[PDB]
Amino acid sequence: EDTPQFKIDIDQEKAQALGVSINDINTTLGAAWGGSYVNDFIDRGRVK
Amino acid sequence: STEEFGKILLKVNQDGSRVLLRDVAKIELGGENYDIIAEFNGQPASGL
Amino acid sequence: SDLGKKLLEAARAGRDDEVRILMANGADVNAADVVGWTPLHLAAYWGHLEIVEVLLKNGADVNAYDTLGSTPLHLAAHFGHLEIVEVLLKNGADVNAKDDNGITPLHLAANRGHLEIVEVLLKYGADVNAQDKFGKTAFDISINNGNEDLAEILQ
Repeated sequence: EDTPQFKIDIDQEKAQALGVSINDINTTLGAAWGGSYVNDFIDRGRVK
Repeated sequence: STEEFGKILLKVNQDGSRVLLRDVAKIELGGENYDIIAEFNGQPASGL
Repeated sequence: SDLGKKLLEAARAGRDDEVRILMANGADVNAADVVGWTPLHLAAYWGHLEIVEVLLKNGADVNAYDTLGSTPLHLAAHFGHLEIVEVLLKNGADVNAKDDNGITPLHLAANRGHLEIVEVLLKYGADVNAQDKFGKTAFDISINNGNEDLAEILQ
């Protein structure tokens, strides 16, 4: 069933006025709250 | 919707006025391409 | 509350007869879920008019607000529920209630282009000059959205 969700609206005008890019806003929001797969590293010989 | 595309904010001018997408373009639902136009016995048609 | 939860579920579902029995049995009309919605919030959002009326008759807080400061009138106005908007206002809903963003029922009705609802709100003393946190009025919204009819109403 449908559940409550948190709708957040970015104000484009204010962002442009402050000189804040939409990509930075969305990366910051998504990376922090959702997580982001950056790239791989090698842990004791296995790529992870 | 066309309305939503129309209010995409392209920029804010120095005097604080807003340049929206609809101020530099016409916005409509139209074909991906306009090359192929069919008729059935003289009347407008589509087909597969 | 056992019955409060049942009431939240029934208000949302629009189960009219189930709401009645729950009212008979004293189910808490001021029950709130985790985001601060009351049965009245739920019924307002989902457009269940009879249930709104029943809840108001049974002493629902008409100006209950959620964890972000939104009220049933906010929801009814936003989602185009004219009759419910009217009922709420008749029952003393704060027509100028601001949520935590400074958004009002007029702002919301304007944004979705709900003409009749805007007029009702205006008729009950909606402040046409009220600004949200970005300094915007219902008029500003109407202009940005290109709603000519709504712009003319808001002079």
